[PDB]
Amino acid sequence: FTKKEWYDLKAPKMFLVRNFGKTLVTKTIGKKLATDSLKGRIYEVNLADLNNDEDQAHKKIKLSCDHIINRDCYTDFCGLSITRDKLCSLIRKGYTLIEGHTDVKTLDNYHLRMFCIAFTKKRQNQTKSTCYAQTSQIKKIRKKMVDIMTAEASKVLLKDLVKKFIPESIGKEIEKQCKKIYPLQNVLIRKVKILKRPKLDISKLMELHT
Amino acid sequence: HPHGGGNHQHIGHPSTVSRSAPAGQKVGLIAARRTGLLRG
Amino acid sequence: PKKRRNGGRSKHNRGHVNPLRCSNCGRCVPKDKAIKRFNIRNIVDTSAQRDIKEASVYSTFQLPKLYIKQCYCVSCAIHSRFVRVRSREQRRVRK
Amino acid sequence: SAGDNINAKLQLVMKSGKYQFGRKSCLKALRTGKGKLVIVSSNCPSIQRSVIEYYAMLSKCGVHDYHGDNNDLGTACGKLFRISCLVITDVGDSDIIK
Amino acid sequence: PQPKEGELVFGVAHIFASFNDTFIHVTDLSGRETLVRITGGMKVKADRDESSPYAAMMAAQDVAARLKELGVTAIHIKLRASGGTKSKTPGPGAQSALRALARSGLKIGRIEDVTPIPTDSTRKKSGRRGRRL
Amino acid sequence: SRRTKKVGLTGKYGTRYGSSLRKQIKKIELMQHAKYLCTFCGKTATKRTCVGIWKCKKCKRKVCGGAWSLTTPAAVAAKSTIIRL
RNA sequence: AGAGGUGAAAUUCUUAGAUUUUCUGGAGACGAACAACUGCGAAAGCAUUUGUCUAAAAUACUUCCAUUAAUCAAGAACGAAAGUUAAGGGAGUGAAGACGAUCAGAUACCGUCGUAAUCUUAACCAUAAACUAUGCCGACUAGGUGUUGGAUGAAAGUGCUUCCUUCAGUACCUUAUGAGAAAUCAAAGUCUUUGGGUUCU
RNA sequence: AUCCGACUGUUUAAUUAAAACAUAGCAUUGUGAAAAGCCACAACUGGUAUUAACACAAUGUGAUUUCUGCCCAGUGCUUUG
Ligand SMILES: [Mg+2]
Ligand SMILES: [Mg+2]
Ligand SMILES: [Mg+2]
Ligand SMILES: [Mg+2]
Ligand SMILES: [Mg+2]
Ligand SMILES: [Mg+2]
Ligand SMILES: [Mg+2]
Ligand SMILES: [Mg+2]
Ligand SMILES: [Mg+2]
Ligand SMILES: [Mg+2]
Ligand SMILES: [Mg+2]
Ligand SMILES: [Mg+2]
Ligand SMILES: [Mg+2]
Ligand SMILES: [Mg+2]
Ligand SMILES: [Mg+2]
Ligand SMILES: [Mg+2]
Ligand SMILES: [Mg+2]
Ligand SMILES: [Mg+2]
Ligand SMILES: [Mg+2]
Ligand SMILES: [Mg+2]
Ligand SMILES: [Zn+2]
Repeated sequence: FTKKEWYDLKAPKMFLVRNFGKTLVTKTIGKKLATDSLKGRIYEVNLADLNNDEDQAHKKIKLSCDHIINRDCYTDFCGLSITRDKLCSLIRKGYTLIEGHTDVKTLDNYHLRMFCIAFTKKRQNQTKSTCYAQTSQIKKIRKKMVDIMTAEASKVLLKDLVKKFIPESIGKEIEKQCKKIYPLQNVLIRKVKILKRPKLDISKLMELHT
Repeated sequence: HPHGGGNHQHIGHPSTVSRSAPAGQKVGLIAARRTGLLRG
Repeated sequence: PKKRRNGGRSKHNRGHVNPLRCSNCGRCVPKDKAIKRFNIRNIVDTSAQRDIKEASVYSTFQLPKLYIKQCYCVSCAIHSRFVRVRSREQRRVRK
Repeated sequence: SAGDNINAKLQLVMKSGKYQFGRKSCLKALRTGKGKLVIVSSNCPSIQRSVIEYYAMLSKCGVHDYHGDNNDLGTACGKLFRISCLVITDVGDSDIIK
Repeated sequence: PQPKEGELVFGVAHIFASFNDTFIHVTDLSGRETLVRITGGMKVKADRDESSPYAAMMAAQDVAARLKELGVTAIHIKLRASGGTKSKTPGPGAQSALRALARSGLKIGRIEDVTPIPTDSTRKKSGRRGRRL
Repeated sequence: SRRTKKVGLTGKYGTRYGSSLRKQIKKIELMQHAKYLCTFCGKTATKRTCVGIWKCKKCKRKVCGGAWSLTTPAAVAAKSTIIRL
């Protein structure tokens, strides 16, 4: 029955809005602390509502809350996705698509997967219907993707990796470094899965929220 | 034996016995949840 | 008899082709013989579409589309008129 | 492949060159300073190979652990018995040393 | 709740249309803490028309009334079509539900298709030779 | 000359026990009475002495193995897993 | 407070909380979209990533040998699905079987359950519209449009693409003082102007 | 040629040696342990056990071949609160 109280949700300072909604929960009862019901929830937000621009209307962001001050949750970063219709609009008949995945560890001892995707291009002076590639070229391209992901992700940090995800720099680097094998159209990071977190440390988490 | 006797060599009583039966009486299938051929 | 040069499908230089399943009746059909239709449709029609526009935040909204990629068997396809029966000379007219 | 290269080089030694296989032969050759190269099989017993490699270190000769067995090494030569160690005292037209 | 002036309260509506019935389920934006569920088959008695547009319209109106009474004013939409090994297109009630919700008085946030498609394909019902009519 | 068409080893059991049981016995006892490679000395002279002990006739090393063969696939797989790591 | 399912319904599950949403673990099979009148293999067949073995073309060649070849009774290797034996595994589908409907009847088509089987390892069986319903090797005879893999020669380049020529696969279109009973065929043509070699029926 | 039991084996010392019992093969049931399964003891304590699911304990059928259909209403056993 509705005897429930509302709380506020807040995002870390990488983004721009910092207050993206409210949630409900039932009042506390004997050995029902009402905060063991809130922590660990997962929230999925579009990221065009997180940064207030319609260009990034794909790229949903997963946020998970860990620490609760009196009426607020603080809801740090958890994952990524790509809004299916965008994926479906990128697949046409006459081309070939490349795909790869890898495992990586940051300097904070987080573990992730990254799941890239790519397609081929036209080189307009060709006047031929199809743009297929040979298997050996596909193998070379995939190896390049794996190596570039590993370097870029294991190099720096979790927060800097997240800041790197927003403008899609990894795709630019992969596309530039593979031009000599075969021209490639739009290259994206399709999905990030967080695989293991080191340990909850409240000072760091509240540092994310100034 | 509880199965002894008769003119035709049959048991004559259900052969699945309960967990609580005394020592001289627990002699068939002991507290069986199921009987017959297994099918999985 | 022998009413088609290709035998009703497009297979050459191969022994076996794996089958798929009809979207309407569940039947098994080899992949090179089913008729493939790829449809890009809208969530709602044009009248209910402009009701969603004026009840929407963001002041400039584009409804998403749907992608289906249906496949059919011969019987379940020509009963629904995706494909018709033609005359002898017209049977050879492709694209 | 290194195994194929060493197998090819051994046949040249067998056709042109001077060698003898067996443990007593190898110790006799290293003792007198006549050895150019020893080759021991991976299967060779533990206390045999230590003596082989100590004589070689004193006598300044190379060792080259073979990649095969008692049977593989004897089949590398044209022989129908197992070897487990041999010594080349005269490399022939081959370049097995370099 | 206690909203400030000029800022809205959002929920998530999960629409489910499956050629046999039509669900309308509204939670908060975490998935937990469900709020309303009318399911369409609670508005007729015929055991058919459960997937008709009229039943979906009535369900949507009931959802909107309860939502307004609770304090929610905006809605995100996630659309589903029962698509496991079964059919991949939504049923006849989805459009009626969407239009009734849009004309109800709520504000519509975002629209998404979330039908559970497999890359995997366990075997499908009614083995080869299909369903014969 | 060839003294037997089918039964081979199991001709000592005469006509008893049924034909399929004798077939399984033959399959097992072909493995049980064979000679195996001794990886320590290189000769093929390893023979079973008891239900789980194998001894080489030349170098006299004793190895613990299977019941009817010197090795079993389940142990081969585990050992290969560990060595790969 | 209903859910499933159907032309309409029943059987079935459900306040002891079904159906529905969200998260965390385990299990077995499968490998969508890309994907084509495209690739490989003697046929049966072969589609997630990486490594290690292992063969096979095709092209290039002023390399070596010098007739070592073609087809093959007997004989040998492999051989979809189902089926048999043993040990595992066992989600989904589901010969048998049991129910609920329609029907004059319905041991069926529709629906709810569901056993063997389907998957793995070690052995059997030797069959399919196992079909291009067209045996294998060699010679000759016509134009065009493509496409998969090499090589040669020339131009727009941020040693890469476009074009030309040529070899090897592979389709399609037009037309045959060529052929057929015709359908049709680039071989199913070069057959009363009848004989290049050879196995099977 | 027919019946029974597959075979070697065992039995009513002193009226019954068999088609009876045993047997390999097949199937079912219980149990992850010193607070467990089955069994002994008045109590203290013991057997299996110098054991550990390819193990110990409790039943039925009775080599190989080919098979093992329908019924959970009754009586038993067993699962949830
Ligand atoms: Mg009694
Ligand atoms: Mg009896
Ligand atoms: Mg075939
Ligand atoms: Mg019909
Ligand atoms: Mg290809
Ligand atoms: Mg089995
Ligand atoms: Mg099952
Ligand atoms: Mg079923
Ligand atoms: Mg199996
Ligand atoms: Mg035949
Ligand atoms: Mg034929
Ligand atoms: Mg003639
Ligand atoms: Mg007897
Ligand atoms: Mg006797
Ligand atoms: Mg007597
Ligand atoms: Mg007597
Ligand atoms: Mg008896
Ligand atoms: Mg017995
Ligand atoms: Mg019998
Ligand atoms: Mg009963
Ligand atoms: Zn030995």
